Amino acid sequence: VMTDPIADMLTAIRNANMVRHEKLEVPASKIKREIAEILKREGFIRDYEYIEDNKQGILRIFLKYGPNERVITGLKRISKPGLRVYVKAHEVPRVLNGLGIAILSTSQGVLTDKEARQKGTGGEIIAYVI
Amino acid sequence: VMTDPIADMLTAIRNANMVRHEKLEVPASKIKREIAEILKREGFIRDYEYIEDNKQGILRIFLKYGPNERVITGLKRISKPGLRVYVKAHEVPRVLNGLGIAILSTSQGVLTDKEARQKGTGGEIIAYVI
Repeated sequence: VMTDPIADMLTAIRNANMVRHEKLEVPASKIKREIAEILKREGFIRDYEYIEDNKQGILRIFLKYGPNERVITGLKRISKPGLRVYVKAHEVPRVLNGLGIAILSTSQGVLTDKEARQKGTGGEIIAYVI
Repeated sequence: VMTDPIADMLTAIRNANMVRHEKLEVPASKIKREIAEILKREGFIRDYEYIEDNKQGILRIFLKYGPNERVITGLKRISKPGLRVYVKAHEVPRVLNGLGIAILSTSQGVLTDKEARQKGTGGEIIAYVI
Protein backbone atom coordinates (compact mmCIF):
# COMPACT_ATOMS: atom_id res chain seq x y z
CA VAL A 1 0.00 0.00 0.00
CA MET A 2 0.93 3.70 -0.06
CA THR A 3 -0.26 6.07 2.67
CA ASP A 4 -0.59 9.28 0.63
CA PRO A 5 -4.07 8.38 -0.76
CA ILE A 6 -4.83 7.18 2.78
CA ALA A 7 -3.78 10.55 4.24
CA ASP A 8 -6.08 12.15 1.65
CA MET A 9 -9.07 10.06 2.69
CA LEU A 10 -8.40 10.69 6.40
CA THR A 11 -7.96 14.43 5.88
CA ALA A 12 -11.28 14.66 4.05
CA ILE A 13 -13.11 12.70 6.77
CA ARG A 14 -11.41 14.94 9.35
CA ASN A 15 -12.53 18.13 7.62
CA ALA A 16 -16.07 16.84 7.05
CA ASN A 17 -16.33 15.85 10.70
CA MET A 18 -15.27 19.36 11.80
CA VAL A 19 -18.05 21.23 9.97
CA ARG A 20 -20.50 18.37 10.68
CA HIS A 21 -21.29 17.06 7.17
CA GLU A 22 -23.71 14.12 6.84
CA LYS A 23 -21.58 12.57 4.09
CA LEU A 24 -18.56 12.96 1.88
CA GLU A 25 -17.12 11.26 -1.21
CA VAL A 26 -13.61 10.11 -2.10
CA PRO A 27 -12.23 8.16 -5.15
CA ALA A 28 -12.59 4.46 -4.45
CA SER A 29 -9.78 1.92 -4.06
CA LYS A 30 -9.62 -1.49 -2.40
CA ILE A 31 -7.65 -0.28 0.64
CA LYS A 32 -9.92 2.74 1.10
CA ARG A 33 -12.85 0.39 1.00
CA GLU A 34 -11.19 -1.86 3.60
CA ILE A 35 -10.65 1.18 5.83
CA ALA A 36 -14.34 2.25 5.44
CA GLU A 37 -15.49 -1.27 6.38
CA ILE A 38 -13.44 -1.08 9.60
CA LEU A 39 -14.64 2.43 10.55
CA LYS A 40 -18.17 1.18 9.93
CA ARG A 41 -17.70 -2.07 11.77
CA GLU A 42 -16.15 -0.29 14.74
CA GLY A 43 -19.02 2.22 14.89
CA PHE A 44 -17.04 5.28 13.72
CA ILE A 45 -19.11 6.06 10.62
CA ARG A 46 -22.73 5.24 9.95
CA ASP A 47 -22.29 3.56 6.55
CA TYR A 48 -20.66 3.85 3.11
CA GLU A 49 -21.50 2.85 -0.46
CA TYR A 50 -19.66 2.28 -3.69
CA ILE A 51 -20.97 4.50 -6.49
CA GLU A 52 -19.86 5.21 -10.05
CA ASP A 53 -19.89 8.69 -11.58
CA ASN A 54 -18.94 9.17 -15.24
CA LYS A 55 -17.45 5.70 -14.93
CA GLN A 56 -15.31 6.87 -12.01
CA GLY A 57 -15.46 4.73 -8.87
CA ILE A 58 -16.42 6.61 -5.69
CA LEU A 59 -16.92 5.74 -2.01
CA ARG A 60 -19.71 7.73 -0.38
CA ILE A 61 -19.21 7.90 3.38
CA PHE A 62 -21.98 8.74 5.82
CA LEU A 63 -20.70 10.31 9.02
CA LYS A 64 -22.10 9.60 12.43
CA TYR A 65 -22.92 12.04 15.18
CA GLY A 66 -24.35 11.07 18.56
CA PRO A 67 -27.01 13.50 19.86
CA ASN A 68 -25.25 16.47 18.13
CA GLU A 69 -21.69 15.44 19.05
CA ARG A 70 -18.96 14.03 16.80
CA VAL A 71 -18.36 10.28 17.06
CA ILE A 72 -14.88 10.51 15.55
CA THR A 73 -12.43 12.40 17.74
CA GLY A 74 -9.31 12.04 15.65
CA LEU A 75 -7.88 10.23 12.64
CA LYS A 76 -4.20 10.12 11.90
CA ARG A 77 -2.16 8.52 9.12
CA ILE A 78 0.82 6.76 10.75
CA SER A 79 3.34 4.94 8.61
CA LYS A 80 4.40 7.27 5.86
CA PRO A 81 7.35 7.88 3.52
CA GLY A 82 10.42 8.60 5.57
CA LEU A 83 8.71 7.36 8.73
CA ARG A 84 7.61 3.76 8.32
CA VAL A 85 5.96 2.07 11.26
CA TYR A 86 6.27 -1.70 11.04
CA VAL A 87 5.45 -4.07 13.85
CA LYS A 88 6.16 -7.81 14.16
CA ALA A 89 3.38 -10.16 15.14
CA HIS A 90 4.45 -10.11 18.78
CA GLU A 91 4.64 -6.35 18.87
CA VAL A 92 1.23 -5.41 17.51
CA PRO A 93 -0.13 -3.01 20.15
CA ARG A 94 -2.79 -4.24 22.49
CA VAL A 95 -5.05 -1.14 22.31
CA LEU A 96 -7.21 -0.74 25.41
CA ASN A 97 -10.99 -0.47 25.05
CA GLY A 98 -11.84 3.22 24.70
CA LEU A 99 -8.40 4.21 23.42
CA GLY A 100 -9.11 3.87 19.74
CA ILE A 101 -8.13 1.52 16.95
CA ALA A 102 -4.87 0.86 15.15
CA ILE A 103 -5.15 -0.07 11.45
CA LEU A 104 -2.50 -2.29 9.96
CA SER A 105 -1.72 -3.23 6.44
CA THR A 106 -0.76 -6.91 6.58
CA SER A 107 -0.20 -9.96 4.37
CA GLN A 108 -3.74 -10.98 5.30
CA GLY A 109 -5.10 -7.58 4.36
CA VAL A 110 -6.19 -4.49 6.27
CA LEU A 111 -7.03 -5.40 9.84
CA THR A 112 -7.42 -3.74 13.20
CA ASP A 113 -4.81 -4.35 15.92
CA LYS A 114 -7.29 -6.76 17.43
CA GLU A 115 -7.71 -8.76 14.24
CA ALA A 116 -3.99 -8.84 13.61
CA ARG A 117 -3.43 -10.34 17.06
CA GLN A 118 -6.10 -13.02 16.65
CA LYS A 119 -4.73 -13.78 13.17
CA GLY A 120 -1.14 -13.89 14.36
CA THR A 121 0.35 -11.34 12.00
CA GLY A 122 2.30 -8.12 12.14
CA GLY A 123 2.40 -5.38 9.53
CA GLU A 124 2.63 -1.65 8.78
CA ILE A 125 0.52 0.58 11.01
CA ILE A 126 -1.19 2.86 8.50
CA ALA A 127 -3.72 4.73 10.63
CA TYR A 128 -5.05 5.32 14.13
CA VAL A 129 -8.64 6.32 14.92
CA ILE A 130 -10.07 7.53 18.23
CA VAL B 1 4.30 -33.24 16.97
CA MET B 2 4.05 -36.04 19.58
CA THR B 3 5.34 -35.09 23.05
CA ASP B 4 5.83 -38.51 24.81
CA PRO B 5 9.06 -39.38 22.96
CA ILE B 6 10.21 -35.87 23.96
CA ALA B 7 9.43 -36.54 27.59
CA ASP B 8 11.37 -39.78 27.25
CA MET B 9 14.42 -37.96 25.76
CA LEU B 10 14.37 -35.26 28.45
CA THR B 11 14.07 -37.82 31.23
CA ALA B 12 17.18 -39.62 29.94
CA ILE B 13 19.06 -36.31 29.88
CA ARG B 14 17.92 -35.51 33.43
CA ASN B 15 19.00 -38.92 34.72
CA ALA B 16 22.39 -38.69 33.00
CA ASN B 17 22.83 -35.14 34.39
CA MET B 18 22.06 -36.28 37.93
CA VAL B 19 24.75 -39.02 38.13
CA ARG B 20 26.92 -36.81 35.95
CA HIS B 21 27.52 -38.92 32.87
CA GLU B 22 29.57 -37.53 29.99
CA LYS B 23 27.08 -38.68 27.40
CA LEU B 24 23.98 -40.67 26.52
CA GLU B 25 22.38 -42.06 23.39
CA VAL B 26 18.74 -41.88 22.32
CA PRO B 27 17.01 -43.10 19.17
CA ALA B 28 17.14 -40.26 16.63
CA SER B 29 14.12 -38.31 15.24
CA LYS B 30 13.69 -34.93 13.53
CA ILE B 31 12.15 -33.20 16.53
CA LYS B 32 14.65 -34.82 18.91
CA ARG B 33 17.51 -33.66 16.76
CA GLU B 34 15.96 -30.15 16.67
CA ILE B 35 15.86 -30.07 20.47
CA ALA B 36 19.47 -31.25 20.58
CA GLU B 37 20.59 -28.42 18.25
CA ILE B 38 18.87 -25.78 20.39
CA LEU B 39 20.32 -27.29 23.57
CA LYS B 40 23.75 -27.21 21.99
CA ARG B 41 23.26 -23.72 20.55
CA GLU B 42 22.01 -22.33 23.86
CA GLY B 43 24.99 -23.79 25.77
CA PHE B 44 23.14 -26.51 27.73
CA ILE B 45 25.04 -29.47 26.22
CA ARG B 46 28.52 -29.77 24.75
CA ASP B 47 27.62 -31.40 21.44
CA TYR B 48 25.70 -34.21 19.80
CA GLU B 49 26.12 -36.60 16.89
CA TYR B 50 23.96 -38.64 14.59
CA ILE B 51 25.11 -42.18 13.79
CA GLU B 52 23.39 -45.29 12.47
CA ASP B 53 23.96 -48.41 14.58
CA ASN B 54 22.62 -51.74 13.28
CA LYS B 55 20.60 -49.70 10.76
CA GLN B 56 19.03 -47.48 13.45
CA GLY B 57 19.61 -43.73 13.74
CA ILE B 58 21.09 -42.71 17.08
CA LEU B 59 21.67 -39.32 18.71
CA ARG B 60 24.66 -39.33 21.00
CA ILE B 61 24.51 -36.37 23.33
CA PHE B 62 27.53 -35.07 25.20
CA LEU B 63 26.70 -33.35 28.44
CA LYS B 64 28.51 -30.30 29.70
CA TYR B 65 29.69 -29.59 33.21
CA GLY B 66 31.44 -26.52 34.53
CA PRO B 67 34.38 -27.54 36.73
CA ASN B 68 32.26 -30.59 37.88
CA GLU B 69 29.02 -28.58 38.41
CA ARG B 70 25.83 -29.10 36.39
CA VAL B 71 25.01 -26.79 33.48
CA ILE B 72 21.39 -27.94 33.18
CA THR B 73 19.30 -26.97 36.23
CA GLY B 74 15.98 -28.23 34.96
CA LEU B 75 14.29 -29.53 31.87
CA LYS B 76 10.80 -30.74 31.31
CA ARG B 77 8.23 -31.61 28.66
CA ILE B 78 5.38 -29.09 28.78
CA SER B 79 2.45 -29.58 26.42
CA LYS B 80 1.07 -33.08 26.76
CA PRO B 81 -2.31 -34.84 26.60
CA GLY B 82 -4.66 -33.18 29.07
CA LEU B 83 -2.37 -30.17 29.51
CA ARG B 84 -1.90 -28.67 26.09
CA VAL B 85 0.01 -25.40 26.14
CA TYR B 86 -0.57 -23.33 23.01
CA VAL B 87 0.41 -19.74 22.49
CA LYS B 88 -0.54 -17.30 19.70
CA ALA B 89 2.17 -15.31 18.03
CA HIS B 90 1.40 -12.26 20.14
CA GLU B 91 1.48 -14.17 23.41
CA VAL B 92 4.75 -16.09 22.97
CA PRO B 93 6.54 -15.40 26.28
CA ARG B 94 9.28 -12.87 26.72
CA VAL B 95 11.63 -14.97 28.85
CA LEU B 96 14.08 -12.70 30.66
CA ASN B 97 17.80 -13.44 30.46
CA GLY B 98 18.65 -16.08 33.03
CA LEU B 99 15.18 -17.64 33.30
CA GLY B 100 15.45 -20.33 30.71
CA ILE B 101 14.15 -21.05 27.23
CA ALA B 102 10.75 -22.21 26.08
CA ILE B 103 10.88 -24.54 23.08
CA LEU B 104 7.86 -24.64 20.82
CA SER B 105 6.61 -26.61 17.89
CA THR B 106 5.55 -24.06 15.27
CA SER B 107 4.50 -24.29 11.60
CA GLN B 108 8.05 -23.14 10.90
CA GLY B 109 9.66 -25.91 12.96
CA VAL B 110 10.96 -26.29 16.51
CA LEU B 111 12.08 -22.86 17.76
CA THR B 112 13.05 -21.20 21.00
CA ASP B 113 10.67 -18.53 22.30
CA LYS B 114 13.12 -15.90 20.98
CA GLU B 115 13.09 -17.35 17.44
CA ALA B 116 9.31 -17.69 17.43
CA ARG B 117 9.00 -13.93 18.21
CA GLN B 118 11.54 -13.01 15.61
CA LYS B 119 9.76 -15.19 13.03
CA GLY B 120 6.26 -14.02 13.80
CA THR B 121 4.80 -17.35 14.90
CA GLY B 122 2.93 -18.87 17.82
CA GLY B 123 2.76 -22.58 18.57
CA GLU B 124 2.61 -25.31 21.16
CA ILE B 125 5.15 -25.09 23.97
CA ILE B 126 6.73 -28.54 24.14
CA ALA B 127 9.66 -28.12 26.52
CA TYR B 128 11.34 -25.76 28.95
CA VAL B 129 14.96 -25.73 30.06
CA ILE B 130 16.71 -23.65 32.70
